[PDB]
Amino acid sequence: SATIKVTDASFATDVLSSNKPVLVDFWATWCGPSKMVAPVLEEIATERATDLTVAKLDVDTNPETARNFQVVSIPTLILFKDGQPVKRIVGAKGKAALLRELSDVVPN
Ligand SMILES: *C1=CC(=O)C=C[C@]1(O)c1nc2ccccc2s1
Repeated sequence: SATIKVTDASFATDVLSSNKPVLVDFWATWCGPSKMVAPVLEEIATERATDLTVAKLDVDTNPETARNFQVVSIPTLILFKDGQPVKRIVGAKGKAALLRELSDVVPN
């Protein structure tokens, strides 16, 4: 997987301080509908690798990070730019739709 896995511990280096925008997928190990977005994210990570990084955070095992960023529904996607959560996406989408939301902030 072109996507990366992040934790509470790794979040600051992996996501926050990244000079490249990161799309973070807040998901649950025990939620099946929350895993539906994974393949699409995988396609995106490979296809748009120069423009964007894709990260996956398991809210089940990293509760504080999920709470700090105020994730209320799963799956949730938050785009991080220069350390800030600049974009929040709820309701799982198709690829074209997801890419359209992201284009406002990401080139290509
Ligand atoms: C709720 C209950 C469940 O059994 C699986 C995970 C969940 O948190 C979610 N359910 C849905 C259903 C539709 C879309 C998204 C989610 S998350």
